[PDB]
Amino acid sequence: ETLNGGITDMLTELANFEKNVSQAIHKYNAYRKAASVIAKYPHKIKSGAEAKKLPGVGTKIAEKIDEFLATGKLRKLEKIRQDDTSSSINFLTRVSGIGPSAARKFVDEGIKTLEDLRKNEDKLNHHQRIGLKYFGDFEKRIPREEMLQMQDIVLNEVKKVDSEYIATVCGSFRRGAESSGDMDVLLTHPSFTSESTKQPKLLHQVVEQLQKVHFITDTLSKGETKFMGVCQLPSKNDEKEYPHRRIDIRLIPKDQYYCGVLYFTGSDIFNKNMRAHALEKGFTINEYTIRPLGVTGVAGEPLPVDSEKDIFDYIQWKYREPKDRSE
DNA sequence: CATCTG
DNA sequence: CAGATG
Ligand code: NA
Ligand code: NA
Repeated sequence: ETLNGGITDMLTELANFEKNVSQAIHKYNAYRKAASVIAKYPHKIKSGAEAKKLPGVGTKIAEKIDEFLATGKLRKLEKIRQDDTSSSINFLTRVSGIGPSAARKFVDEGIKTLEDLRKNEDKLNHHQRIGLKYFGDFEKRIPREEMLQMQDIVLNEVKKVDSEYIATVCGSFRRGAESSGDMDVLLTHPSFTSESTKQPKLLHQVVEQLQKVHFITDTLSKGETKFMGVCQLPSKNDEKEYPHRRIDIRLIPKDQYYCGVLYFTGSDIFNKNMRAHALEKGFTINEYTIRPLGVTGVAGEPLPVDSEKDIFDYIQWKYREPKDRSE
């Protein structure tokens, strides 16, 4: 957590560059397990050889460690941090919908900046467009102060279109968290389930409404159960208008709402721990269900959920308020 | 994993 | 359809 700090840190710094600049998924994958292991390691690694002794730790890495422990730097790391080429890739990518794969092709055509982008707006798809349009707006985090106002609005709407809908704004929001990164509502409906053969309107009907009132300003992608777009709070009495923000909407069969809802509320940690224990309790869990675990190795058959309560209970536990689902 | 491009 | 993004 701090005794192998730099090691795992330069490790990760490399892994990144493998995957992002080079297409080097293998190496990327390499740099990664090591950074994980020296990470879980208890000693203050003092040498490459000490290190090498570890699974994951080969020789290439062991060498970089020696050089690093030897000098405050690493050259390869120093060379990469300059390379206008390697830089551009970390940049472009920042753009919504510009992945690495893309980041390359652009840079090669020589699209290196926002300016470059704008100039060639023609070559980017719709997604990358919105993405470039709201680049600032998208980096800013969301205040819970706006978070509430947002949720207020969405919640009123859905109810409006159908009393039978169920929505929830998961995430950090859900945990307290003074600020979010983007919004995600989890949708459901009595009339939506595992077996029930669809109801698409179910998603679109609400989407529609969102725009009717003009909250949702653009669509990133819409499908039959998942929606990805842009939104905005109305600007009061003209002088102060809100930044454009990211939002996601998604359909769930009323039969797996809770698990999703649980799951999606996080944190990741509260998840595994819940998960690990649920294993003891002779259970199994994922984003969708809870299954009575068999002995013969594994077993299934979905247990019933009516609130995040039912699940907790299943595994015999303390029902947590979202606030305390940290870890 | 679900949507999108093409 | 493969491949990419989130
Ligand atoms: Na991106
Ligand atoms: Na292939």
